Order: sequence, then structure tokens, then C-alpha cells
Amino acid sequence: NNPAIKRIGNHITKSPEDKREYRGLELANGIKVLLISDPTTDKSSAALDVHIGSLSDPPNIAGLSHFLQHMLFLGTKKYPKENEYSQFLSEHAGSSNAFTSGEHTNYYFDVSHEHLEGALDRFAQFFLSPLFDESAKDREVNAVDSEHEKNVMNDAWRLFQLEKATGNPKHPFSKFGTGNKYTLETRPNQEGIDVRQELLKFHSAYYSSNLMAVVVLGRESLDDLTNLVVKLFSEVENKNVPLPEFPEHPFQEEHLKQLYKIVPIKDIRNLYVTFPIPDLQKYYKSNPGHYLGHLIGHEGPGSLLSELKSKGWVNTLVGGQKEGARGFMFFIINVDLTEEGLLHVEDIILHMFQYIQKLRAEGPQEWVFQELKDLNAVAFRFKDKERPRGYTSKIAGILHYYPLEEVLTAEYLLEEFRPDLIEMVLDKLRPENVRVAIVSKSFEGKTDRTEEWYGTQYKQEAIPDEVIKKWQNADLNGKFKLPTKNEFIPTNFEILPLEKEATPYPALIKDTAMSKLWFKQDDKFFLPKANLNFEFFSPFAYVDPLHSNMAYLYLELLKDSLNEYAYAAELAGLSYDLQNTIYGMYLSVKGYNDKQPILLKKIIEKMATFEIDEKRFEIIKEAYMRSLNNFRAEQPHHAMYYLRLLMTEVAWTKDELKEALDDVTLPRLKAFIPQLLSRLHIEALLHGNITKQAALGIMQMVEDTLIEHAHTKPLLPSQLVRYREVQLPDRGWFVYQQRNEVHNNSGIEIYYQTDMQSTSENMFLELFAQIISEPAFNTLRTKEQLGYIVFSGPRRANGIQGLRFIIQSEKPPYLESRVEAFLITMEKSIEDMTEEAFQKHIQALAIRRLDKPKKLSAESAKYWGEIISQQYNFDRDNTEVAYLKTLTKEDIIKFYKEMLAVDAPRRHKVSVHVLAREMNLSQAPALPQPEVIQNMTEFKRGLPLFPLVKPH
Amino acid sequence: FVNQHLCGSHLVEALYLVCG
Amino acid sequence: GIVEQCCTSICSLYQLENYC
Ligand SMILES: [Zn+2]
Repeated sequence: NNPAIKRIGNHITKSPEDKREYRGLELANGIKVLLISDPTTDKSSAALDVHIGSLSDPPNIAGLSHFLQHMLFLGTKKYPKENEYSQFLSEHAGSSNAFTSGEHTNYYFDVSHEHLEGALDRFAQFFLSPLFDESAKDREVNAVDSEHEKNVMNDAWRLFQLEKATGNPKHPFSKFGTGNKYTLETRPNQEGIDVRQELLKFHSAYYSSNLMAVVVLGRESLDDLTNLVVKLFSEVENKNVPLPEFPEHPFQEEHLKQLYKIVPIKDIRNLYVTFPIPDLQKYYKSNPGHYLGHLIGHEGPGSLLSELKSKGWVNTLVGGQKEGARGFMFFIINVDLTEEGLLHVEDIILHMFQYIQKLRAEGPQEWVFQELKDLNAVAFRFKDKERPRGYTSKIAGILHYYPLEEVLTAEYLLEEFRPDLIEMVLDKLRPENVRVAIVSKSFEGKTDRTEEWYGTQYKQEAIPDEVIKKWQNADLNGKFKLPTKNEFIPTNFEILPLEKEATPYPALIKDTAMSKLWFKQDDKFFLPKANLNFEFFSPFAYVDPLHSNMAYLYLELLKDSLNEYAYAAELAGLSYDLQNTIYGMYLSVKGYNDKQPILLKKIIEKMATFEIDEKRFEIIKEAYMRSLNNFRAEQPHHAMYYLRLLMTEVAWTKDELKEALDDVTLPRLKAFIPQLLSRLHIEALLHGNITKQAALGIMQMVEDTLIEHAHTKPLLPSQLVRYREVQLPDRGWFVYQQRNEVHNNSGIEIYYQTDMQSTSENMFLELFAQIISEPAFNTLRTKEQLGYIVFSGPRRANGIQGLRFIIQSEKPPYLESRVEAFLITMEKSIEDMTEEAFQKHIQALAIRRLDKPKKLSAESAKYWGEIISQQYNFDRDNTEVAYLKTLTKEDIIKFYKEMLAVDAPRRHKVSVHVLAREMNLSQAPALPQPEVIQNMTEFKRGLPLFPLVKPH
Repeated sequence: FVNQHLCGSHLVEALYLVCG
Repeated sequence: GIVEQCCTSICSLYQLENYC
């Protein structure tokens, strides 16, 4: 026996593909623990999830647990340095985050595998003896104020909080979880609250061991990890806090049959239908709400959405279960509305009820359940291995819900068929407890309530009894048929044997006028899956704003037309991505290799013989006008958008595209497609469970389909242009300034252009980014608290690179001078660090760059960047890392002095300032007169362009 | 970090804001 | 039309970055 451990669980059920090794257990103080041993992992990780969150905030200090969660990162009795924790991680290739939901607070990090204990020890102190320092608390309260600021003007957050504002206001559900400066400082001061005590009190009340789950993943054996967890976590105190429950639904009688008309920020049109339901978590072995979500949310022939779409009322639908908290849940059905749709809310809902009646009428269907069960069994068998940090974070939360032995499978494996539960839930999707919300600009002016926390304008009505009646009498509508057997369900899982000529990187196995094929058989993951990626180049996708619009519209219209047939493939784990790029088009097809040729074929064939529905065209066109307009409401950090336009040779503005959009007529589109398709080049990466012969074959089928149906011919080597980047003058500085009309913050992007990419240029910039990475966060946010969003790092585009800084702030772009201030802090800091501190940073970047991909598509993505950027440097990580180890402090000081210091002979600075809707401290250096960019075209015309990088 | 239920076109939109 | 993981539950910042 062991006193510290209440038990060890039995064998923890894992997929037989999972080579990782597992032990669950429960400590004497009640923490549920999963241990994960992966002797091959590069980074180790842990997470702790406390079953407490904002639903438990004092009614009089909204946001206290979100705030607590910020405060734990800022010092404890054992590690009092304010940023000890984020600094330790940073020097050891890790990072860390945390989130607070209504019932949970989840904290996770990763780190170099050699430093689990160091990281883990620092982390445990969050749960033992946080300082909540007086002065930290004063600063950090601004960061939370900024998180909320950011959300104020966003349609999702306003809807999310509005839902809670309109249930029982007595119910914890109507609390405001983010908090802000007002609720967390101003008003508590007005009321004589000592927030440091309130944090100490709440931590002390609720951070009990009996409400915690911890997961720890590392190279150590299961025994070693056990000792480690026992040692750092046994001492967490147990206060037997009863777990909070909410058996009473926040929506009672008077909340049902309500209609809400809401004014959005963006020009969007949506309908939200919602029914209150009991908590279904406990029925996870059968999962009735998933079953029904699958049916009502179906998109195949026969489906609810098929008809709403055919009547030109909705374009997309989502349905199924939505969590509330322990005690109450929701079932939703939500749709976007066309303009016609907006005038037929009533009929759309009646269709929803007609579709629900059809389910009552046909009863529960075991064959549907069997499909859901097989698909999840297979998903489970062959799940991609996860990145440690997400994985620990996830298991940590679900340890609160499932037996130890089941945590890994609980959410996949279905067991039990439950015509009773399916029928019970189905008996709640009735007009007598429906809630209806319509979001539309047409309610501008018409409304009379204002939600307090966000300012959302809305109106509230009883749904008229006569309407409830008509919905109550919905009869079968023969447009609605359950779906049929799903023919895309895969059945061939054989992993083809590894070829004698297979290679560790992709091999160019086809190099023709028409196509360039890169290919690799998977030699690492051994799952039955593959990725097939294609760039199609046509100079016409982007020749001008109008072509650009057309490429875009074409591809949307296509996807819209494939949707019904493609949906089944997607439930079966076969999916695809298809969009227009500044060069032409991008197609990715991913999932189980088994039926993939079928899907690829149907796509290219549709692409090449497409016929457009006039009605569909008109709808999609209108959604896209709105989409362009709505950009006006994106967040001020937009600064990135304008830099991207200022720095790239060719790029059309959202304004230009919008103008050109009225000239897009049906006749004009039909004409464009054959035009676009007539000369292409294709560069493909085929990668996964496939042979060279299969790959050549798949490539050639794409080619032949295009030739047959669209007479495609090759492009000339020269028309395969890449675009270039603007070359900034030595010693100059340009500012381009604009206003965000919607949000009341600023944003700024500051770019220090350095030089072309290459081994040495790259690694100089990367080491530098690594050394300044947590310091910038720590100074510009944590100390100076200039905004929530504060980012810094390398910028790469068009083969050039530089250092950038992005901040969203309430102070004006001021921001500049503080970054410049910071920049000097850093030279001096680089001078003052020990060699060993220098070399740890090298080591840390090295671990980051060499971290091996855990799954097929992570490996695909690295290769695809080498290909789409035409560097083709597949072994860049070893090369660049070898060179990295070479570098010294002098190199970095020289580099900084040459390209980055305020008086550097090759400084190249551009700043985008986005002003707000209205518009101790280190010493900021004096700055030059900037040059104000007046006009984007001119600014480009008056400067050189860089060369493009040479291939590998 | 707070954040809330990402449904349909709210996940597409919200997830653009995380990824420049 | 089927509710996604980030719709049905309230996701971490980590789960969101995961599709980028
Ligand atoms: Zn936060």
C-alpha cells in the first residue's frame, strides 16, 4: 500500500494504434489523475482542471474567477517573481494558457521534455499558494478589461450574453463571466471590497483538491510520473466543496414562446431556434441528442436544409445539443437567412416542425445508431495522435465526467440503443417550448431594450397563440425523407507495405508542362489516411478585381452545388477544401484513403462541366457583397490587412472588389469558367497511405478529367509568376494611417523589414524573436498593460522577412514609442545576459524547430509550405538548426545594430496605424519625422521590388 | 481567456479572428 | 447542420488554433 494514493484504476482503454502508455488514479485528497507515458515525445505537458467557474462568481463581483485565473500566473509564495513561470517556459521551449468557462477552470502548459519537473513544480504552486500581489492585481485588471473590450462589438459574444439576459435573472446563468475594470475594480472600490482578499477567499473556498483533475504526459515511466504527481500534488488541501448543480432550467414557463428581434453589428441575417432540455451528459453511452443532431442537422437529399435551401430561404443550418451546465442543456436549430428567408421565418419554423414530426412518425432507427456507432468506432481506432498540450488539457476536463478506465473512449464509443431517450428528447422539440431569435439590420430603430453588458439593441414579444397552434399542427411534408445508407462509410483499412524506393522527403515524381507531382508514402503514422493537395495556377484568377470576384463566386457556387453529395463523405471522415487564391485555386482532399478517388473525381468533374443555377448565383452574390462590407467591422488589429496590401506587389482592396462586384452578371460568370480552366499548371503533394503508382494515377486522372471536359492546355513556364515584396529604403520610416469605424480601440502593426530569406538571415531573425518573445509580452502587456492583444515575431511573405509587433490598445499609436523603448531595453538586456542564458535560448528555438509532427497532416503542412513558397527546402530544419548552434551574442548584437536599432544604417520600418472609433516606464528614444503614405498605389510605384527566393 | 459556444457561422467568423 | 465540438461545448484557445 501507499498512503498518498486512494487507488489506481484498472487498465485504461486505448486505441490499439496508440503506443503511448497510461495509468489513471485518484489521490488521497481526491484529485483524479491520468498519467501518460510517451518515451518518444519532444515536449512534455500537464494540465489541471478545477471544476469551478464563473457560474460560481459572487453576485457582486462579476468576473472574479476569470480574474483569479489571470492572477495565478503572476507569482506564488515558492516562485514569487511575477513572470517566473512564463519565463521558465519560454527558456525551455514551452508555453501555457488557461481558460474559464461557467463550471471549469483549465490550466495547461507544455515544455521541453527534459524539464517537466521544473515546469510542473512551478505550476503546482498556482494551486497551493498564489500571491495575488497588490500591484499585479492593479495592472492585470486592465488585461481583463481589454479581453472584454475586444468582445464588446462582436456578434457572437453579444448573442451569447443576451441569451443569458433573457432567462430567469435570479439564475446563475445570467451572470456576466468575463468581468471588466468596472466590475473588478471601480465598483468593488466604491463598495469597500479588498479584491486581494476576495481572490484569496475564493481560491481558498473553491480551489479544493476534491474538485480537481490533473493529467501529465512525459517520457518518464508510469512509476516515475506517479511519484512525481504524488510529490507535487498530495499537499493540495481538500475542503470537501460540494460540486455546484443547476437542476432548475434558467428558462421557465414565461421564458418559453418568446421572440427576440435583435440588431446585429455586421450585416447578417440569422434565425436561432432553441428548446430547453434536460442535461443529457449522463446518457453518454447512447447519446440521444447526438442522434437527433445528426438527423435534424443532416444535409443530404431528403433533409431539412435541402428544402429550406430549395425555397431559397436558408443557406446553412446547424442542429443538435448545446451544453448549459450540470442540470440543463439546450437543443438548437439555427440558420442564416436569405432576404426572401427573412420574410418567411414563420414558414421555415413550420418546416422545422414538419421535419421533427417525420421523426416522431418513423420512430427511432437502429440502423442510424449503428452508423453513428461504426463511424465513431473507426474514428476512435485511428484517431491522429494529438499535440500534448491540447490533449492533457482535454483529458483534464473530462476526468470530471467519466470513470478513469473510460476517459479515453467515453466520447467516442457508443454502446447502447435507446429508443426511449430518443423519444423523450424528441418530445421536447415542440412549439410550446420554443424560443425564437431573429438577427437583422431591418430591426434598426424598431427596438426598445438594451442589454447592459454589451449594449445590444433588441425587442421582445410573445409569440402569438395562433402561431404556436399552426406549428403544433404540422403534418408530414413529402419533401422530408430520413437519409439512406451512407455509401461513403469506409471499409478498407489496409496499410499498403512500404515500397523499396520510398524516401524520407517528398520526391518530385512528375515534372511536365501540365503538372509537377510531389509524392511521399507515409513512413511514420501508419493510419489508413491520405492527404492530396493541388495548386492550380491560372493568371486569370486574379488578373483584376472582377476576375477575382468571379473565381471566388465560381468556387462558392460549386461547393454549394456539391454540398448535398459531399456531406455523406464528410460524416464518413473524407473531406475537402476548395478555394481561390491570388494564383488560381487550391484543392485539398483529406481523410481515409479508401473512397477518396471517388470524391476527387466527382469534384474535378464538376469543376469542369459546371452549370450554374441562376437563383443560387443571385443568393451567393448577395451574401458576398455583405461579406465584403462586413469587413468594416473586423477588429482594429485590419492593421495586418493594410500592411499586407502595402507590402505585396499586386493586391486588390476590399473596396475595389466591392465596386467590381456589380458587374458580375450570370452571362459574365458562364463565360469566365472555361476561360479560367483553359490553361493551368498543377503542383500537387500526394502524401499518406498510397503508392507511387496510385499517386501517378490520381494525378493523371485529374489532368485527364480536365482535358476531356475543359480542353485544358499547359501554361508557359513564364506565366507562373510569383509576386514580390516592396523594398524599403535604408533609413526610412513610413506610416499609413486609417480609422476603424466600428470598434473603440486602436491597432498597430510595425514591421522592421530585414532581408531575403536564407539560412543565415532566417536564423538571425529567429533567435532574436526567441530572446524577445516573453520579454515583449511581459513588458508591453504585463507591466505596461497596453492591451490584451500584444504580439511580436518574425514576418515572412513573398520570400522576404522582418520583425513585427502587433498591439490592439486603447492608448493611441504612443504605442510606437513604447515598442521603441522596449527595443532598447532588449539590446541592453542582450548585453547583460550570461552566455549560458544565450545558449538556452538557442537550445529552446532548436527544440521548437525540431519538434517532430505528430500526425499526417502536420507533416503534410510543413511540406506544402516548402512547395507553395517554392523554396522546396525539405530538410530546412536540420540545416537551419545546425547553423543556429553556430551563432553568438556578437552576431546577434551586430544584427540588431545593423537592421533593427533606432539609428541603424539599414533600418526599414513601416507602421500601419488604425485609429479608434472616436480618436517605472523605461525611456522611449527620440523618433524621426515619418513619411505619411498617402495612396497605396503610389507608395508601391515609388519603390523597388525585391527578387524572388531561389528554389532549393 | 473566456470564451463561449461557437455555432456554425460563428465558428467560421470567430476562428478567422484567431488566424491572420 | 450538426453542432460542432466548439458549439456543443465551450472550447479552449488551444482547440481553436488547432484548425489554422
Ligand atoms: Zn482571460
